[PDB]
Amino acid sequence: VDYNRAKWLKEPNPEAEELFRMVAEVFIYWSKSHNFKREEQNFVVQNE
Amino acid sequence: MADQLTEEQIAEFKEAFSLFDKDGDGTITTKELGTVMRSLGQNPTEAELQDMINEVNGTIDFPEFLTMMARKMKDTDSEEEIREAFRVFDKDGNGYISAAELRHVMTNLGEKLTDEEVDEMIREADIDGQVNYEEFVQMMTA
Repeated sequence: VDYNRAKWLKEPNPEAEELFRMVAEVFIYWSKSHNFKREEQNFVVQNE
Repeated sequence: MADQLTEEQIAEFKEAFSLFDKDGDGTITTKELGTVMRSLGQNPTEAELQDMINEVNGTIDFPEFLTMMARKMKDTDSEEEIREAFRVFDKDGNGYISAAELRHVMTNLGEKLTDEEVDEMIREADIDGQVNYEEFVQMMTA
């Protein structure tokens, strides 16, 4: 996205709209879930 | 000596002191001040003797002497104070206590004191939640 971002900005893309809609639910679930916080913390520290 | 000393060690202090005996004042002068604990078993250095003579007519008695081992009670207080903790908890021995284990170690037992834990984490907070039990205890066991 960081590489091709200007192109979608110049030409609006329904695929980009779908991706934004997609990550919207990802973000809202990320905010809502509480155990997921410490769970990701543990997963990250285990992976280093 | 506020009941923290045990009966057996108090008795062996007395038996060492009675090795010189003499009505509680004789043969126990500042010349034998080091000899009694040299015979008892740990060695007094210049710091130990100056701790003996810091507050000390000129000839000690048994109350003064065991009062001296009260301030010497301050010695050898490094491993046995955490020996109990290492036995009871920290089966893995990592010292990095897990999340639930740390809930449990501060599960208040009878006192039900408050604001002390949240104070400890507002004063210092580890990062990597993940609070260290070691760093957690040396702060009080300085």
